Amino acid sequence: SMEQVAMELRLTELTRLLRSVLDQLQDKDPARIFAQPVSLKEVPDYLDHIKHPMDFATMRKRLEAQGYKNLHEFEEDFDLIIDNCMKYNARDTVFYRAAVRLRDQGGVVLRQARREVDSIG
Repeated sequence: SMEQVAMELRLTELTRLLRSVLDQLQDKDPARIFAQPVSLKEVPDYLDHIKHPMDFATMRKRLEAQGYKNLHEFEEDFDLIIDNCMKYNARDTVFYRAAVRLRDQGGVVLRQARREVDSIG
């Protein structure tokens, strides 16, 4: 139908906007601490601690399959990256501190993204 196409064009444009959001959040991680999945070869007990692992490469795969229906779903995944790290790693670690800085800096990007998503519809 024409409606399914219109719906598909909206999803494509959301994907375009979320790709730009993702790039901007990932620049706030210059150490690439959150770029890839935590390695289960190197951290073999990880899944005993963290039930829903997440990372930027995994988000990008979902994004490029148009797997985020709305900004809320995308934010859920970003928040998993931060929150998983802050549980697994102690406060005095470069990993925890990296997550705090990513959360704080990402807040600004996500604030305007929400306005843009509502505004453009």
